[PDB]
Amino acid sequence: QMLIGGQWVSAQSGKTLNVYNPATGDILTEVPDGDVEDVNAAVESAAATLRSDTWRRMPPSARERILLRLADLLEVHGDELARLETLNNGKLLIYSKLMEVGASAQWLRYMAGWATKLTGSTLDLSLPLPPEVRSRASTQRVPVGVVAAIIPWNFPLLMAVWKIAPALACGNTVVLKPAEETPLTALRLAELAMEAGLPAGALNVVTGRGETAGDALVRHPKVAKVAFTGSTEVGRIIGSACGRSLKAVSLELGGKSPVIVLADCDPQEAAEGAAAAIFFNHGQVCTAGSRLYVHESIYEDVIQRLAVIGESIVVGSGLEQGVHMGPMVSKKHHENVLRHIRNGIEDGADLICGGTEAPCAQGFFVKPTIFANREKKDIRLLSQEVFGPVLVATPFSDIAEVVNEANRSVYGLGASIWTNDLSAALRINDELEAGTVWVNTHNMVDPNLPFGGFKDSGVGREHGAAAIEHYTTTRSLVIAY
Amino acid sequence: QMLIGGQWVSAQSGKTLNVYNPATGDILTEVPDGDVEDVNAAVESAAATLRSDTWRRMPPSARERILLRLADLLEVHGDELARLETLNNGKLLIYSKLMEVGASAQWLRYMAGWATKLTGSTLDLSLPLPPEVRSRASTQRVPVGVVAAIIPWNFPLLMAVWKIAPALACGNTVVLKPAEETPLTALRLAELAMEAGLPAGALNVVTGRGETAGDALVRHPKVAKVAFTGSTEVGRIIGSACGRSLKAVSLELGGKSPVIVLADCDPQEAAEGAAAAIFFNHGQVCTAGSRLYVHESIYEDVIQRLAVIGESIVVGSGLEQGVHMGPMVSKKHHENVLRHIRNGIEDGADLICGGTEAPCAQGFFVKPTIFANREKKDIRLLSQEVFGPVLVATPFSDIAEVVNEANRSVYGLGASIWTNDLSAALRINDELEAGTVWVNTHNMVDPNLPFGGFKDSGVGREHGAAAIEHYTTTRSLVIAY
Amino acid sequence: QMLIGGQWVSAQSGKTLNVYNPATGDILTEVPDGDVEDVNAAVESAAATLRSDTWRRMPPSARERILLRLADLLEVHGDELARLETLNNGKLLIYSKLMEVGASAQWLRYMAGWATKLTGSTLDLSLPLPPEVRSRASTQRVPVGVVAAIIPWNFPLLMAVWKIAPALACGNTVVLKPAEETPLTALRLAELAMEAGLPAGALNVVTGRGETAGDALVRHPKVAKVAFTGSTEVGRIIGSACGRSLKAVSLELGGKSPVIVLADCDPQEAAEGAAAAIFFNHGQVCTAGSRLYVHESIYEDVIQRLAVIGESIVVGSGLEQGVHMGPMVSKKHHENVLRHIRNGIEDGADLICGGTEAPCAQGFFVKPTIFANREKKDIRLLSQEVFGPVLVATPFSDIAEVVNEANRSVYGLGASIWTNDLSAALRINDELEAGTVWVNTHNMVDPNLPFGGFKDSGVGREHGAAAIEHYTTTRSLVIAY
Amino acid sequence: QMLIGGQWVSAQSGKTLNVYNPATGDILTEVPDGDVEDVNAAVESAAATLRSDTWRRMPPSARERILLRLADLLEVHGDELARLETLNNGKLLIYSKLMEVGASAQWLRYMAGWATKLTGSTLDLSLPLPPEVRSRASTQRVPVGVVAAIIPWNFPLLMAVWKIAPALACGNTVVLKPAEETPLTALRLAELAMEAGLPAGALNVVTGRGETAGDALVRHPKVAKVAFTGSTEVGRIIGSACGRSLKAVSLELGGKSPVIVLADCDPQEAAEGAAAAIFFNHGQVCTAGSRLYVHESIYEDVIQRLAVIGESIVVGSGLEQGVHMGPMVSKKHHENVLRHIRNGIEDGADLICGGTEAPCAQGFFVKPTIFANREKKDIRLLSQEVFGPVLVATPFSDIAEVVNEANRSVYGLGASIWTNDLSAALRINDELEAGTVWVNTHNMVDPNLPFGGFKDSGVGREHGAAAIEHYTTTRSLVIAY
Repeated sequence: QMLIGGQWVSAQSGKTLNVYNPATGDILTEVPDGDVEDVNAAVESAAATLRSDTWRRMPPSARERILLRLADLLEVHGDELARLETLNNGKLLIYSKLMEVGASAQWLRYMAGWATKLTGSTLDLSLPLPPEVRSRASTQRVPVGVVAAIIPWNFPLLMAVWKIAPALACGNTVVLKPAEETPLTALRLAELAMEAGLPAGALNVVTGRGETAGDALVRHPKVAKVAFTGSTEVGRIIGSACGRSLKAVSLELGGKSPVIVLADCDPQEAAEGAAAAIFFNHGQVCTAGSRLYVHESIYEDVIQRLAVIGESIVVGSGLEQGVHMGPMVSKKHHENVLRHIRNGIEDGADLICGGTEAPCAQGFFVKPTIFANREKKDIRLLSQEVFGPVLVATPFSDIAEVVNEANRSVYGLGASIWTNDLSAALRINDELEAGTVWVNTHNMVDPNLPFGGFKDSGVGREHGAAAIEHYTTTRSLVIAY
Repeated sequence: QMLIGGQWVSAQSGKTLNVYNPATGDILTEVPDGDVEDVNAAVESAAATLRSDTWRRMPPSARERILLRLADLLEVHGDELARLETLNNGKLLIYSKLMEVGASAQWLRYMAGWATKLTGSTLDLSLPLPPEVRSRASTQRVPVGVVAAIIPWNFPLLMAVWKIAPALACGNTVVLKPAEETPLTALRLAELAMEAGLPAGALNVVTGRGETAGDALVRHPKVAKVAFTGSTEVGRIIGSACGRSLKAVSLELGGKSPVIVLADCDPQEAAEGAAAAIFFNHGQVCTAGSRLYVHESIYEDVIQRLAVIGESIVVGSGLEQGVHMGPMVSKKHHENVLRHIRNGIEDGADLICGGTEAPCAQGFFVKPTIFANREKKDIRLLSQEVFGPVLVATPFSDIAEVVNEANRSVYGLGASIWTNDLSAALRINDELEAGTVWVNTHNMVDPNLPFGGFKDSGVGREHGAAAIEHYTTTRSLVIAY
Repeated sequence: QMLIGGQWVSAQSGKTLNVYNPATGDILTEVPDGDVEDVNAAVESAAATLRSDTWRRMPPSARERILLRLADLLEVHGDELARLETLNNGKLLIYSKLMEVGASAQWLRYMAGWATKLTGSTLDLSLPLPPEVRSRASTQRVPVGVVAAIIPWNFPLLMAVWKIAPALACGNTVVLKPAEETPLTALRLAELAMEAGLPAGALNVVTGRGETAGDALVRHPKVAKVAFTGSTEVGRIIGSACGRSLKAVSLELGGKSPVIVLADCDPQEAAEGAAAAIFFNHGQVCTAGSRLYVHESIYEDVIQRLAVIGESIVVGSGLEQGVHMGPMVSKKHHENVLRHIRNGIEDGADLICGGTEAPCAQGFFVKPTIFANREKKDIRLLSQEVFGPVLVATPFSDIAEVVNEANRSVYGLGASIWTNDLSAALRINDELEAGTVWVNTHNMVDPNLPFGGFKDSGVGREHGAAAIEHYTTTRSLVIAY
Repeated sequence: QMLIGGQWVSAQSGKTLNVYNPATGDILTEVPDGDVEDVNAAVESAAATLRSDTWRRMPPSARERILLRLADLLEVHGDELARLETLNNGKLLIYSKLMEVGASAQWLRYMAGWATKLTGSTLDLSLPLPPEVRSRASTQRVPVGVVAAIIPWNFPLLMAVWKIAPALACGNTVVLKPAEETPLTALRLAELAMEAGLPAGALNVVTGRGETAGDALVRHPKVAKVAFTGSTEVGRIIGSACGRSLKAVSLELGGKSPVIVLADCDPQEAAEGAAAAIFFNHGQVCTAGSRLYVHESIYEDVIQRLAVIGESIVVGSGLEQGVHMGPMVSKKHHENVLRHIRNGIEDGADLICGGTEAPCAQGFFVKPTIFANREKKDIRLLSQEVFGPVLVATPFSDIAEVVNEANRSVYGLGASIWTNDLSAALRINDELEAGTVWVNTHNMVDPNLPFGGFKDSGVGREHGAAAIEHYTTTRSLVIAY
């Protein structure tokens, strides 16, 4: 049932839709197939509550304490939420416990401490009013309003914290739509939010097929900001709509993160580096390093080792022991990931590791695949975001060459340099058109580190002290006395 | 003639268009009627130069010195730029010297100051990586790219500074389009920019009819941000376009600023207050206080005085002595302002001052007009932005009612409260949905005060420390060592 | 016992000293009478631990968690800590629960959230190295070192959490000395700190007579900062010592807060206002408003009411029901407070309420006393901090003279204006030489509000974002490549 | 003469003292030998003016414009001020023009832009007053008061700007005492300050022997902050005095900056690196890298080259062509520098370059001297700040040993690492106890980079955004409405 107004409610049509277990591939359950009737209640309920005095004028340590008490309840309820994720998403249970239950609790805490530290400024001003007059001028940080939150399916619990945590800190209320392939952990989130002391209406969860629930949410006259993450294309649709609506928009869209191994870097470290950069969360990560660039000198050395690493990954259920990777989240994405593997074989790249052969009997499983692009043929899997465990590994002679190739992308979100060369590392980072460069790591995210991309990877920044500016605004006040 | 690449250049079609003096309704001159050929060159020239190592890697006190030198040349060339404005815009010469030549120079200085003070952060990190592996994280403030700047016709020199000053501080380059009713002062601006040491291509000025030059600028794949101010409608067009383009957008659109006189406020100090709130810049100001709300008790007292004040305004040429108000900027706006005066007489409001008759023989002149909305009827001089010297003055009994009326607008840009009452003043400001409240003043703008509106008045904030956050972005860097 | 290194330890001399109960003035218990042997162990133990990798390089959400769990354990152990305070300090039990157990938990939470948000900057640089020589420059927020914390006896739990909470957030370790009249609640604090996960040595508590334990702490070569609050005189001893030592110093010394009632303010509200301003905490508060200034017009009206209010205060034990005020903390302070009452009767002021007679049979009890200084004599009780429930109430004609009188003090910590006059209120605040003005309140302290005084009331600010800058410092880093 | 109140004034005793040319040992001129009569006038004059409404309530772009117009007059009067320095200080004329006239103008500009951007905060609050009562709480950045500025003799114009520029930006007034070996450029500074529009009394310059003028300045009851730089000893004296006075103190004392050459760094770059690190400003620089540490492998290679470099430095007058180094500033410092060279020969170090013989016939000239400490003896030329062109060069085997040696100093002001190893460089910087590490450079100072040292090198930070926290403070304001 969904949550709207403190109330577990079904869809007004009494229509419904199936969620699956991606390992076996069967129905796990049902959830409500909501439409524009039920986005509306939910958005009118948050606007009710944003104006309520009990939320608007809630002292600031009380809103810090709600977010504190729920991080305390994600961790107290954390075996159950972790089995839940693994069930719905396919993800390895230990990673559900650590990176979804546990990183989620960490983001709450962090953002909960902002609730109490939200400041404007106190200003000088050369006006200049008549004499015998004086003036005092300030800005006042205030909330943005009702937040439309649309979450992607790769990290359902977390990617929902990543929006609600910072919106609630600010004094915004939210209407949250989880992906249709994964709604269960946000439903639990919402009811633990209320156990922690969050007033009815402050966090509503609407469920449904993306085509319609989504659209209704975006095009609502009482929605003040839209925080989307997903397909970079649908992000354009949201953009257009939000801009003629004059509403604030947060957009985290696609990536084709490159990873760059310089001459002096150790081959065992580089190939262990690359594997972690792209087989983490089955490659289902905006920032996954799907383009590997290794220097001419150690190129083969590196890709040899790397195929040993990927050959030895065991694919299986997320609750089984001995398993390193799990499945894709849906059967449409499984089919899309396999079509890209397949265009890659036809485009003349070298399959060193992987293919399209099903690792299991049931489920949306893909084998971890590596393509070697020796001969620098721009197959265009160098352009395609896959969002699955697929790597293309190309070589390079100069550093100027690799930099150019890294920035021959339409996306620009992340990147890695692997090196103990200060000059180079820092001067590659100088020239990369990437919004979050890592050096001798990849995929590292923190509640205090802002995140966003350049180009076609979105508009805006996500965490840290960037959150606060994007979930707050100011009003000015100038008093002549 | 227009500027593109350090070069005074005509339009490629050779086509041209007339600018006028609004006082003696005559051609003043001609300027280029540019099209999508010449937005193109200009936008490819700024992108050439933004990538320029000269500009990208210009030390930060060198970019501070260009903006300082040119505030020093706005003031050294300031009789000429002030005659220019008055000629093209209609504005009173002393106000050209003070509020266009002199406030601009002040803006430059101020923003030139933040050139040198643009910072990112240095951050903790709870990651984590293996033991014996330590990390450093930071963000780095960087420029947004090529700036599309579209300027309104009410304050041609200043409104242009308001954008170029903060974009250039940041390391952005700009392509500036002035209104078609007023291009001359931005042309002079551009050539003084180069006398001050600004490299060719850093500030291009394209001219033309808004319908086409504008559109080309907005829809250019190499334009990184769009800073528009004008009709709130056209802003919606820009919004849509910018959001499907994934580009940052600055929008300062309409208003209908209310001004509120409480019971205890002196009555002549209120009427002198209101007159300044709406006859400043012949009411041609986004924030002009076009709705007057006075308490029941002193309502008549106040509007009596106020009509004495407006009756005694002398309308004339901007270079003549004895003149208090000048003209409208164009004949289309003159005609629109007169149509609103006229709907107001038919909608049953009381003309206590002003009207539809022409004060002068030549020119786009309007008499300052006051309508009394005794009876508290929702005619339509209340929901329509006039942008001319027209006031509707309504009464009110409670403070809750006036607040409600102030926020029965589709815009929330500014507002005034007039009072010695701390509680009330501060608790009105609490409840107003206005982005910049003044108390015992109106229309006060600083370089250090952020400015923006709520609702239909735009997206984003403009000055102060809000300008750096809107003309910069960050890239993250995390080094594992 | 006292805490040093995770260890409950007695003094090396075996010497000991009595703590008492201010309400029945008998021994409550004994605690260590530590000397320079046992300041030394304790300060060598914090320096051991500050250099500890575990503590220095503790991830930043782990240090946030410790402070969060221990706010969670002040509140879980909160009836016991509240009985403890009331026992040792004399304070009313409800206030112990609310303003010592409960404000302390609030301060933890708040500062615990800064643990994770401590940032430096990332900077531009006009240098200027050779060409082809690019550089990146940052500052890095780091901890100050070992903190010597000396706490006053009026709010033992809280005043301790005022210092340890912000030092531990920062990554500083601390050596805490509580007053000798009140050590028990900081001893409990220290052991709950360890139950919450604080490593041994991070918070040591040394106990003893102020003369010697104190001095040893201040003059220790390994103490990096000194945070003192108490007698403004002893503060100058600490000053001298700290400055020849080249150590950072926090000093919160004396006050003589004035409170100002303007003509228009309501008499019942003003006198209820003043009573709360000076009978809160039995007047044992740096910021207590011990000077009352009321306008000529309503002066008598106000002081009449006020004596009704103070006459009706019931003085008694802190655990008894029906009691509004409790005792002084020690018998030396009781005797000093009574000597000032007595000086005041001889100096010719009018006792309108209270006096020198003992309300109770046992204990350090004082009656709440009001002196009417009609005639405006420099009855030099207007220059003496009492720190007890004693008020002098003087009248005034012009606002310029009240402002003069407010700033005829050697202190400048706090002040109140009572009025509903915007111009006057803001403008008085303009001219007051006070570090924290309140308007229509007094004695209001937040975790987010900085606190400090001017003149003889100290050096430095205490809370908010002022804490972080006083408990951190920066190192710069400039890399040429 | 001296400046006090806009007035060029002689000392009250009529007593006077000689200033010298350091190249040709001769009187250059005379200046006032002021005493406690004339510190007093000067400090009573700044306090007159700080309270001045003209200065206190000077709009903030007017104070920005004074500092702007005087950077513009440092550069317009810049051949003369540069001949002046060279005359009085001994410094090479081109460096007078570039690093004293020109860096000084840069510092003005930079700090002048912070005049305009000085902000407090606007805060939330968990109070919690009754219900029905709302509150608004802010801090307000204000100036510290009268500034006692004592300047060192190595960079007379600049070191003076370093203080006055940031104090005046803030709204502080200053009383400036230049060294007694160099007063002329601050006298010119002061009169150009007034040509730029600085009101009389805002910058007074008192002159005299350090023993007495200094003391009077420090111990003045109306001096609010003391900004000293010089002997670390005298800094202790100031410390003690300032702390019993309860006044803010800025102290930039001594350094023994180490410089560290790792195995992989190029020998000619390292030795060119070290020479610049210690023969810049004739070694008369707090941060001069007077300890050289080179790895075992390339140690000899490096010191060979380095002696070629120092052997080829030509010592001479600052206005002569072909000269690379000039003289010491006084004959007492010349004699002290030569005594340290001489203890170094007796302590058994290897003179590879330079010595004790006089390069010239007249003047305070020293030859650039390098001592090789093979054998790693604590000769203690490493424990003594020379402030002259003297280097000790020691070798080292592991990186842990060099780090230990770098932090076997009583001062930790600056340091250099030379390498192209990212791990090591970052890490070395991790473990150094130095307040400003450089990598592949040394001696680099910006207006935007904070500067200060650890240990015995002082208290506080100097530039950037650290200035504006040290030259401002806040007052809090909480309004209950």
